[PDB]
This record gives sequence, structure tokens and C-alpha cells, in this order.
Amino acid sequence: LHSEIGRLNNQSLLWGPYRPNIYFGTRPRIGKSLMTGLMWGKIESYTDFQHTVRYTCEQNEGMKGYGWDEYDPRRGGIQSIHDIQNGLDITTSFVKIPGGAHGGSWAARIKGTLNDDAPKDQKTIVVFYVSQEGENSELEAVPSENEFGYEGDVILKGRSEALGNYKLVVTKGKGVIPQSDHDLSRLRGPGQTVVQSLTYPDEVLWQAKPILFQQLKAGIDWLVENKYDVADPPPPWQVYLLANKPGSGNVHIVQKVFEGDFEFDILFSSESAGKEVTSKDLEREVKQATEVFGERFARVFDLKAPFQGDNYKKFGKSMFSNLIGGIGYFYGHSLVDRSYAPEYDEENEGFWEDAAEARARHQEALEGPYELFTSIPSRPFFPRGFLWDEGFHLLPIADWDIDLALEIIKSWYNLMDEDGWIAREQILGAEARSKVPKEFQTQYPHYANPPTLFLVLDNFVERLRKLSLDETLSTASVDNPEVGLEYLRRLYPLLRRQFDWFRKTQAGDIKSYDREAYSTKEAYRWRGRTVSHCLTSGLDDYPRPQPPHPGELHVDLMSWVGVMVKSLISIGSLLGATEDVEFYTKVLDAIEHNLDDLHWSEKEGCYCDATIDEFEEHKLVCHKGYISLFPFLTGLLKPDSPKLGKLLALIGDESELWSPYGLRSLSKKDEFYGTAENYWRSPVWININYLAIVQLYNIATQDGPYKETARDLYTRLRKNIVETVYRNWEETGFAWEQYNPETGKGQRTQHFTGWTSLVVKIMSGHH
Ligand SMILES: Cc1nc(-c2ccc(NCCCCCCN3C[C@H](O)[C@@H](O)[C@H](O)[C@H]3CO)c([N+](=O)[O-])c2)no1
Repeated sequence: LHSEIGRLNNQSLLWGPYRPNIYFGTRPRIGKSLMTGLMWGKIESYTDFQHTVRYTCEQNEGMKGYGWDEYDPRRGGIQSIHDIQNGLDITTSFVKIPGGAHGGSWAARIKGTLNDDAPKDQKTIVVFYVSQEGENSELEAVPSENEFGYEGDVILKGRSEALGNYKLVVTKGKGVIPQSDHDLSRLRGPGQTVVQSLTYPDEVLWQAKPILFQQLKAGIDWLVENKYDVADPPPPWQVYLLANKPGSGNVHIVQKVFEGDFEFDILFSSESAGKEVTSKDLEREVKQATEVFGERFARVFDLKAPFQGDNYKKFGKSMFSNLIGGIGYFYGHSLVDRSYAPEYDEENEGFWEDAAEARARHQEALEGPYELFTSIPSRPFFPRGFLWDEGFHLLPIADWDIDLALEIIKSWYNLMDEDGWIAREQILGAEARSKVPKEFQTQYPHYANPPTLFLVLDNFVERLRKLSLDETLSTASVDNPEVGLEYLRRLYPLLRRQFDWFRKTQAGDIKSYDREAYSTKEAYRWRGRTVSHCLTSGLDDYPRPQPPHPGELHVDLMSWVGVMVKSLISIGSLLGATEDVEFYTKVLDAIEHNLDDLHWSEKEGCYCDATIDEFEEHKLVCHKGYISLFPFLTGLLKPDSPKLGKLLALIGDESELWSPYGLRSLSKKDEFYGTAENYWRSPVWININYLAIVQLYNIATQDGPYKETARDLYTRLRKNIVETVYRNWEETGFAWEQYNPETGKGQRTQHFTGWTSLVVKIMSGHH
């Protein structure tokens, strides 16, 4: 039955618009298969379309905004695009229709409405680009009856092992199609939908823009050769309309030119499903998905006071839809240094220079291929899997669809190598690499990242302890305990492997110094630190001991290990791994003492990282900020702890961390406040604020000395964080990466959905 729910999940999730790196396209969760993508741009001149055409996601002055209004990867959703440069408001509605044996069918409507500023007679070029990867697969455009192109629908018939037989139709659509009276129309037709069918080696089919442009350029060269010139030139839109040449191939370009508003449908019909998909099917399924989206949201994200209002609901739906709408499927080779150069052990003083030397040997090579099904932080700027971000992404997603979240966790854990390492940044395949400077591609097997995916696991466990097919599937792994347990049984050894990997690779040094502590074992240091940075910790430029030193100990990292042990206690217990649970219990107890013995500063009233002095002694290095609160953020302190009460004072202290807009990453009193790139040195970050909010709530709903302080801080922080993110969204249409504690303004990158979307769960409360 676990096998059964697994196959049903597989069938349910196979298809999607799983290409979040582009405005709109689809692909199934199969490395080498059928992919589609949309392009559009106005044409006003002989040279502008190369500059106006849209395909991969960006964010700049020419684009007001874009995102998902509703989305559920089982059903589909609706995306809105507000394009200033091209004077166009676009809608792309996508819907899946279950049936057959190959993951069902799907359809999309693309609608473009000119904005008030656009010329009423704007010409817009629209391209639907289709490619298929695989040795023994086929795809063919059925020729039109007409001479120069298509009066009606374009039909592609294809086949593969993975998809069986299918047809993909691009409907004629609605809107004025311009007609040219030029001589060229004798050979090219007056203006109509055209199809070019081509082949390239599989590995380059992703390069849709260059492939298209190569065809456009060939058409223009033909014009030149055939005496179409500046004495009497055809109109731009005709110059840029491909000669119709449908056929068989692994690439199919479908091109339309419209004047004024337009729309057209894409209908993917899985043959094994029986009756083919129609436009009327599309409209019905679109209306139905919205209704279901509506009903689920009100149940799962029921926003509590003072956010029950409709403005907050709309806000919540946008923040949530953009988060879950970022889910992509990525496939390909990854770039990894597998030298395990000894310099990477960072055992000496000045280790960063040695590590730089090893990197300069450039032993990294491509490996895999790997696949990953994950949500992402940033469609325009970094549309790919980041390991600790994904822990935050799945907290709202798990609420929505626990089985989906478990799928993503599983996908992440399937990357883990024999040692227990998962790369923190997953750049899979040439398409993903295109977005990343080559200097920043290489992954390092000694680089960890916070294990926030365990937080998601923790939530699943509590749910496990305490309808349409889609509704049923979304909770099958909780509603069927035996299913849930089997999932944990299979994941459990990889979690344990990761635990062990942390302790083998990210170990700090007690025994070699004048260091006394309850445990001789429990001490941690993040590998990969530079003079100015600690990227692996996730808090890039939060101030750390200077200089970096093999004797450093990082309190956040030890806290993370505490998170992991507790999770392993719970899961171990569920699986009756008695021997394991006894070991975990001893480790937890040791971390509890050692956090105090190695990291607590009585003088400062908070936790601090530690180094080793010029005189070879243990020194605490305190920089009041997120790092300082870590045992609290990660749920490690008892509710009656005096230490907790001191952290609550720091948290609430306006002159240190407490801004009107949320908690400051670093205190105003810290010498490093607002210095350098000021990334984690003052701004308000939603992910850490979310952990604070949840821990304040835990203390607030339990007997103890800080109940009432916690309740007040919970109330205020929740309000502050929600309102800041809301005001910004209202003003700008965007979720931002971080928020300015003086002004409240969103800054750094937009489209950060992205853990900023946690705000949905903050609003809905009841932790
Ligand atoms: C115009 C215009 N373009 C841009 C622009 C900005 C940035 C980038 N890439 C930066 C990649 C680094 C991701 C780290 C983010 N974040 C940092 C946290 O510190 C981590 O904790 C966390 O894990 C990760 C992930 O969330 C690109 N670009 O490469 O295309 C373009 N801005 O304006």
C-alpha cells in the first residue's frame, strides 16, 4: 500500500510548468523528454525584437512584476505577467487532466491584453517552442493544407517510451493577424501561423533563444539574397516571420504574429487517456482548479487576527502561490571538486590561503547526472535548489500538501553521496549552469549548510503522531500511518548518515586546547570560512571570530546538531531503533551542557561563538544578533531557563535587536552594524524571525516564568513581520529578500519566494 500511494503520487505529480527559470514552459519529471516554452515581444522596427523578446525570467525597470495568483502542482494554476517594455498584460493558465498511464494530459491558455500605454495596433510576435530529448522518440508537425502556413490549429504528433503516444496542439487562437501587401507575400504568404521543425543534438535543445534567432537570421539572409532590400522593404513583422517548414524533428518552433489583444491554447493529449483534450475541457478545468484552490486555502491558511481581512487573504494567496509555484524539476551534471585535498581539512592557522591554493588546482569535474524536484528562492536571480532555504520553503508547503513536501525531501535526500554530503547549491545541467558564473559553480564535499529539512520532518512526525483523489493523495502519508512509517524507515538511514557526516566533517577541537566542558566530544566548526565570510552557515557575513582559526567553535552549528539529534530521537523511537535512541539521548544531553560550557557568556547575557586566543586560550567572541539567540531559535532551551529569560530581554531590547519592522540580524550596538556589504549585519530576515516567532509562541502557550513576556513579544513580532512584508508587497508587488530596520523598506532582491513566504504560516498561526 505504501508502494501504491507512491505510484499514485508519481502519476499525480509527473507533469507541471516545472520550468520556473522561464516565464512559462512545461516539462515532466523525466530528465530526457518533452519540454515547452513561451516567448513574446513587440516588434516596432527592423532591430528591436532581439531586445524586446521575453523568455528566461528577469526583473528590471522594463517589467512591473509577475507571479502565480493561484497554484497547486497537482492541479495547475494561473500566472499574471505585467510587462512594461512590451506594453502587455499576460495571463498563462495551466491545468492538468488525469487519465491514461503516462501521467495524464494538460492544457494552457496564453492571453495577452495590451495595456493602456501600448499603441492599439502593436504587433506582438509569439512563439511556442517545443523540444524532445531521447534516442528512440519521435515528434512530428502535421503539415497544413494551406500553402504558406496554418489557417487553423497546429498539431504535433509524437511518441516516447516515457510518455507513450501523445498529441500537442497549438490552437488558432483569437486576435487580428496582420496581413502584408508586399511582393514577399507571394512567396511567404500574406501573414499566418508558421511552424519550423528542426533537429539539433539533444544536449543543446534547451537553448531556445539562440536556436530561434538562428532561424530568424537565416530568413533575413534569404531576404537579402533574393533582392528584398531598403528600396522597398517588407514590414518588420513579416521580415521576422519564419518561412513555414513543418516536419519531423526534436525541435518545433510555432510562431504567430498578432496585432492588438490575442489568446491561444496549448492542448496536450495523452493518447493512453482516451478522449483528447479540448479548449472547453481547459476552461472547465481552470474554473474547477480555482474553486478547489479557494477551498483549500481557507482551511489550511486560515489567517488569524488582526489579518483576517480580505487584503491580507489576497496578500497571503500571492505569497503562498509564488512559493509553491516556484517548484521546478532540474536534471543534469553538477560541478564538484572530488580531490578531497588535505588543505580542505582547515587544520592549520591561515587555512583559508591553503584552501585557496587547492581550489586553484581546479580538479573539479562534472558528475551525475542528477535530478531534483524542489522549490527555489528566486525565479529571476537564482532559480535552483538551496539546501537550508528548502527547509523553510516546505513549512508552508507541507501544510498545503504533506505528500508533496515528502516528495521534495525525498528528492533532496536522493542526492546524498556515500559519505553523507548533499551539495548546498544544486546546479544541475547546462541550462541551470547558464545562470551561474563558472567561478561559483563548483561544489565542495566539506561544505555543509543548516539541516532545516529536519524541521519539516519534525512537523510531519507530530502530524503522524496526532475528498477528491488529489485531496486524498495530499495527506495519504499521514492518514495511513503505515505509509508514513515506511517513508521514515527508508529515509532514516540517510538522516543518520547526514548526522554522522556533520560530526565527522564539521567537528570542532576541544581536546587540543585549554578547554574544559561536560563532554569532550560535542563541539562544532563550519568548514569553508574566509576572512570576511561564512557561506556554509547561511549567514554570509555575520561577524565571526577574527581571524578565522581551526580552534573556532560556532554556536549556531552546535544548535543545528541539537535539532538533528532531537529529530533522530523522535524518528528512531518510531522505528524502535532502541540502540540508536540511547546514543542520541547521550549526545543531546552532552550538547545541552556544552552549549553552556563552551558558548554561554554570563558577562554578555547571551550565547557567543568561541575561538582560541593569541595566548592559546578559549575566548568567547560575542556579536549580539541572530547567532546569539541560536539555542533559543532551534528549540533547545527549557521554558524555565534563566538563560532563556536573558535571551528574551535581548530579543525585546529596542536598542539592540528589536526594530519596529522585526528583529535585526545584528545589534545596533555591535561594532560591525551596517558595515561592508551589510548582508547579515543589520537587515531583517524573515526566516530567522519566523523561528523566533514560533519559539516565542511555544513559551507563550505553556506554564512558566516567561509565559507573559513571550506572549507579548509573540503578539508584537508577528504583527511587525507580517505588516512589513505586507506593506512592501502592497507598495511594490514584491516579496523581498530582507527588510531595512530603519525604514522598513524591502531591499536586495525581489521575487524572493523564497522563505519570505513564511509570512503565510505566521499569519495563520496555531503552531
Ligand atoms: C538586475 C539584478 N540582478 C541581480 C542579481 C542578484 C544576485 C544574483 N545571484 C546571487 C546568487 C547567490 C544566492 C544566495 C541567496 N541567498 C543568500 C543567503 O545568504 C543564503 O543564506 C541563501 O542560502 C541564498 C539563497 O537564498 C544574480 N544572478 O546570479 O543572476 C542577479 N540583482 O539585480
